[PDB]
Amino acid sequence: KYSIGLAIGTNSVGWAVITDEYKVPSKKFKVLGNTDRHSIKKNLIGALLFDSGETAEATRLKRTARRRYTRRKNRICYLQEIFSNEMAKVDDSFFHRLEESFLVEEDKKHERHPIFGNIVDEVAYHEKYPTIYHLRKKLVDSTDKADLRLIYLALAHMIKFRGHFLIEGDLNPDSVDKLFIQLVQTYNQLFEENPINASGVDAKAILSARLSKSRRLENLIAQLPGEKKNGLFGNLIALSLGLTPNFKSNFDLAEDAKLQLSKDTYDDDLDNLLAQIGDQYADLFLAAKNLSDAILLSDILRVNTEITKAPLSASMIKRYDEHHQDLTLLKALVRQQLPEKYKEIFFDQSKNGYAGYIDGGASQEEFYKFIKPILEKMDTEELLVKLNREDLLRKQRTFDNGSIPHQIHLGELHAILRRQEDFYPFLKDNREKIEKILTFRIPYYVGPLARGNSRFAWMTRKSEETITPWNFEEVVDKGASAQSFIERMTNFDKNLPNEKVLPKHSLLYEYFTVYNELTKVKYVTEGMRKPAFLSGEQKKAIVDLLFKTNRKVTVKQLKEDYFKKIECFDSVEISGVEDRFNASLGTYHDLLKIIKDKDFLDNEENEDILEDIVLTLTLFEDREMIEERLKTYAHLFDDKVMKQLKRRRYTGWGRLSRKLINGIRDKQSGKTILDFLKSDGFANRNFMQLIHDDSLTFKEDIQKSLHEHIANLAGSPAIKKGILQTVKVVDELVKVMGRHKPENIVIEMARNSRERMKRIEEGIKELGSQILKEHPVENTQLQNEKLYLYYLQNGRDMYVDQELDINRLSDYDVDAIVPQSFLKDDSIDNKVLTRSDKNRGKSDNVPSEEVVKKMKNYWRQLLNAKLITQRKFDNLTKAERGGLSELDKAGFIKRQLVETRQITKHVAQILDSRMNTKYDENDKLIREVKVITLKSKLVSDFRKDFQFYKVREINNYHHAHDAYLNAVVGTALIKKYPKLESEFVYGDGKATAKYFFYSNIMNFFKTEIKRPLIETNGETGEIVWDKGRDFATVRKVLSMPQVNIVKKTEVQTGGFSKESILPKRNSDKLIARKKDWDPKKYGGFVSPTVAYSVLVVAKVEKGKSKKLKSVKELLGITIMERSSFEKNPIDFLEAKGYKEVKKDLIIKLPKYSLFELENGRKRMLASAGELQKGNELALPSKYVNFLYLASHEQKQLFVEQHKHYLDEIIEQISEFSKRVILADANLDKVLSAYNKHRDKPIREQAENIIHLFTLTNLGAPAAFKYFDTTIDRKQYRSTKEVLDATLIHQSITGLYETRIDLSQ
RNA sequence: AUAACUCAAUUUGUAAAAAAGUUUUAGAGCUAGAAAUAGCAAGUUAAAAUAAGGCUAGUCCGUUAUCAACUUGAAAAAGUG
DNA sequence: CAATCTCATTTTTTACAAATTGAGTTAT
DNA sequence: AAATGAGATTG
Ligand SMILES: [K+]
Ligand SMILES: [K+]
Ligand SMILES: [K+]
Ligand SMILES: [K+]
Ligand SMILES: [K+]
Ligand SMILES: [K+]
Ligand SMILES: [K+]
Ligand SMILES: [K+]
Ligand SMILES: [K+]
Ligand SMILES: [K+]
Ligand SMILES: [K+]
Ligand SMILES: [K+]
Ligand SMILES: [K+]
Ligand SMILES: [Mg+2]
Ligand SMILES: [Mg+2]
Repeated sequence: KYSIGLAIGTNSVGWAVITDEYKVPSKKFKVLGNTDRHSIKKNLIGALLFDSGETAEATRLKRTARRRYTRRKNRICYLQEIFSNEMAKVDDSFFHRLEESFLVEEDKKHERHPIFGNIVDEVAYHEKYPTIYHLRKKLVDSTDKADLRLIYLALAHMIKFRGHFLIEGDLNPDSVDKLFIQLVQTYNQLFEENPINASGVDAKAILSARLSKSRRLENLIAQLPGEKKNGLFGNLIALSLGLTPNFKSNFDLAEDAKLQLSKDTYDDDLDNLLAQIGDQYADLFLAAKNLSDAILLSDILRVNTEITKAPLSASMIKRYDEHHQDLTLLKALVRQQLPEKYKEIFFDQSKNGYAGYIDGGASQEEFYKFIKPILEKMDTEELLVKLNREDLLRKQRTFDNGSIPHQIHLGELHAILRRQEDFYPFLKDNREKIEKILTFRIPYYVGPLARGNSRFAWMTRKSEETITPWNFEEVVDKGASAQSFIERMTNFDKNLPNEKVLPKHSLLYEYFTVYNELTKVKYVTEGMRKPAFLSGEQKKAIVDLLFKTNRKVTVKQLKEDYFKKIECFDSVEISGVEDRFNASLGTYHDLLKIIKDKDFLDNEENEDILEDIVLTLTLFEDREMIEERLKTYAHLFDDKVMKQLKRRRYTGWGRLSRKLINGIRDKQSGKTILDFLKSDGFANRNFMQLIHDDSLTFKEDIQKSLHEHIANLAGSPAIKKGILQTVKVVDELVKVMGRHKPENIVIEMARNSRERMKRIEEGIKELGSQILKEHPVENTQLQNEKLYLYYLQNGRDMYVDQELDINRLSDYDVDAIVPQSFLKDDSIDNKVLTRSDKNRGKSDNVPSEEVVKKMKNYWRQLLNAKLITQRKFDNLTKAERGGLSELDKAGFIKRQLVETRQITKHVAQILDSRMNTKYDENDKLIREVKVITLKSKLVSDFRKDFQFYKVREINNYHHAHDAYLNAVVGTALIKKYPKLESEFVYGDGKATAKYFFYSNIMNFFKTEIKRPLIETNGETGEIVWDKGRDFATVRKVLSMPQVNIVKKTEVQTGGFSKESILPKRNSDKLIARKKDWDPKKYGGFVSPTVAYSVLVVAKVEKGKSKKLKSVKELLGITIMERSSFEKNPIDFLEAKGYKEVKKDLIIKLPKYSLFELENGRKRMLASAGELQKGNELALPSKYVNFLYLASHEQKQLFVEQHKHYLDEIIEQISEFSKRVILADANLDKVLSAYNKHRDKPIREQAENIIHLFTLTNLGAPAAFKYFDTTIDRKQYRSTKEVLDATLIHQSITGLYETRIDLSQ
């Protein structure tokens, strides 16, 4: 009888029901409720609208930040608990004054001065220590016994803000000249014939200067005569500067040697480069690393370490002193030269002067930006110098302090404890505890320290003690926890679901991969009559000789080093591999480098051991735990080898277990899978073959909720929301249809700036390019496609090997690498900037061989810098493979209309498995319902071909129309070409033919291209399509004025309110930040979020007399009030002032609750206090199509013939608005503007008319520009009128309703 | 369509950390002058909170997902035109 | 009242698993 | 990232 169309989207699911002849039925549905209507007629087309499903990310960031706060608090509490007994003797209330510091004097138990509890001592303190860093320095340097409260405050300050953990081990700050002299000296021992002269260069001043790395490099090698920044020494300095140099051209290497000191891979990149150039060069590179460390410290410390043990605190004190001197000076200067402007600068808090800087909301950047012109227009020079150094007037608590390692704060903490433990015994006894408070960190592989109540926690306990930083190693089981961390995410082997998958870098796994590949190699020589498999002997030979010697095995090496040497073939042809083997024994060679014993690796009796070792290296990344894991193998290798094995670390897991590979045996053979891969006789059988082979027993040994299911698919939670919604829609429609299932179901599914600036900064830096200095950019500017490409191509044409001009981009071209006709790709992977696309070569193909020849090296540079990806590069270069084959072309064309996306396949599988539940007499599935999946293009092209057009901004009907067209087209296709079921339906020379076929597949809808009016299916002679009437039905359907558009009603969740903390002020609006913090005193939160609104019919007290007055009103229940409201709603409402609440008239009203007022006017609930537009403007099709054609030959003369349609459209919009919108000022502005601009071209007026439909669009009001006239939105900020209106509760389809007239 | 492998890009989910920001309070303002109001001196730091909070009391949990109405369920979801 | 204008926490690092897409080798 | 609910001031 019927089929179902579905259009799945992130914010929408369109749906339609169609009959044999592609009509959409209309049915009468019962209405419920207290109203006049008992029924309504509904068309079976419609669409469901919903807010986007959100990722878990924000929730995650919040949760983890929460944990950070409570653990930081616990740190302080540990400290205070160590100080408690001895502080009670010094100061009874000290810690109490601290914890009540936030309270106003009125609420304080103790005196208002936190530290010493009296004004004179407090003032004295601040006068002696204007910043906490003064106290830090003096407490690190001094020998004097110190007041215990100041000791506490300094330790607490270092523990509360402890700096980061990104550097392992400890630092003992270093005092760059000596390390530079060092670099020069080892370099000079390595090159005896050309020395470099230390010369009396100042290495400290030049390398620690505030400039960029490249400029310090250039300055440094300026002082070096005849040395070039690209020479070896220059590259070593650059390396030490954190940069990424390339040492290949120093050493005559054909392979890029590039060392970035940050990347974890360094020691291995050094290991291989060193491996080529000799190991007499290791001294040099370690030297460069030392100089890197000291140069990195020189950013923060900025002070000679001879004066103090507290270089950080000392450099903060330095910031303070120069702030003071420069401020005295600046004030003087403004007095003299610009006294008028003194006020604004040092007083007005709103101006971003020094007053806005200290007392206001102006940042360092905004302050600098404000006074730049005030400095350079005076006579001041050095203050500007400090401003470009960003050193000018610096606070000590700053955005850039995130560089500070915790090791320096630890240095100061340890110094203080050593100083004052002499005077205070408990500091000696507890010194280590305290250091460990600062030092200890929960390992990421442990996770939350939980007892049973955390859904997020995997960690296991070695003992039941409460965990502390001091007992952590003893109480927490770290090996088990670290193991669960990975194993709870890792795949089991699907063939042996109870078996863990092997490490990707496991030796056995790599033998399996190499042999699996090798087994299908075939060879022919002159004599032999056919290509033959390798035998077991030949494979073992190739493995021992090539795979166990060379890290990668090329086809050339297979030919020369095996077939020539061993088998004496001067020529051979290899059929199973291309240019080199994909599989390799990498771990074999890694271990060979480390353990230096090949007999050990080749000996079967060590297999287990080696497996275990690699498992450890894979399963743990913590070097201490790795060591403890390898102790048992301590005896087997020299302590140095254990030192190197320690550092070897791998990541990743395979697809297969060890039992599957080498464990199971075939009953007849007794051979494992790998035994067969090694020797199978004549047949050389694949893993796939072994697994599916009925003569072998491997196969039989192997053969041994909707919402969760959807949540488990891989895909954006956004699209998943629409997937679940789509299933619920189908359920409801099947119910609507009498519990009869559809004949078909046709589903179609819809398809920064900081990341960009990052890509370009890194790629450019790699490339060594100046284009950033020469042409500075800002993140937002990179939203421009042409400019982003410009910076990714390094200012160069991508095809022509010439420079491009930044001012000239408007004259340049963005070209598609593989043409858009074949591949619809809008991304930067398929796009390129060139001055003219004509220089790509032929239009029909990949860029020409000429262009590949000329540009391939440059594209290689870009690839290495990662300014282009691999995919881009391989597509760009494909012409040297023959470019696009005709078969490739046909592939693209059919991929345009046939849906390959895995997520959509999952949708079809869900629907197919819910619809088809029965099996036939052979125990095979009965498909009563065919699930068809189409790509958007089909309905798009159809729409364009037959002039059923689409303008999204008129209303939401187009989602539902799209679903209808999906059902019509999708049913027509399979009706016409039933064989294409295999492509389009879920479940189980010639290239040119395929190309023409899938390119023309849709022509059976057309009369002439010449085809008959009536199309049929040749085999059954059934009528699929009749050009005379069927199209007419399509038009009638699109025209239908009543389409069910349902905005899903949803309880709002998430944040309680906006996060900002406003200053104290008298408003009942401010929300307390803590139970007892009265916002009138303390400030608080504004703008809570309504979870849902409740209808209340009750009485409220009135006036001094408290006369009870009956009310009906709408009360927003905030997310924060929700649980309290639901626990006991009556007590909650009574605490709000409502009395004699009528409990059964309470109506829950989530966001977007729908109401109908007079004249069919509708409203949706935005909140308790605001409304959204609830009506759709159904614009007759003739106007939709006219608008489409006008805003974009015969169609032009239609437009010019129908120009009066503009006035008619304005009259539709205005009629609609006067009945429904009820914004009079804005409507008059619209009419005024439209009547202004009618001298404009008809295209322009069409486009901007299309702008006008946001006035009439459903949902939240929004602003729109007509031409240059902006129309500000009109919000509906009263809900009063709803309380007497008719509320409409709707089904998911909107076909079932219950309507409540609210009078009560 | 599936499986293993190579290379790469993307997405989702989790954990452990850092720097700021804000908010109240504390950093004795000074002279005039009744009064506001002037004149000048000043400023860089800290404590504490950072979803209200919860019981399960953990160095845990608290912003994702899921939700018409009615009858039924504690929930999923079931039953209703 | 409504018309108008304004506001909205930000950023950084480390470690890890899984799909998925898409260019390739081999198989069911 | 906007966009959209609502805070703040003005007509
Ligand atoms: K008091
Ligand atoms: K030089
Ligand atoms: K401020
Ligand atoms: K500021
Ligand atoms: K601050
Ligand atoms: K290959
Ligand atoms: K590892
Ligand atoms: K040993
Ligand atoms: K939600
Ligand atoms: K939301
Ligand atoms: K990630
Ligand atoms: K609903
Ligand atoms: K908002
Ligand atoms: Mg808290
Ligand atoms: Mg602060």
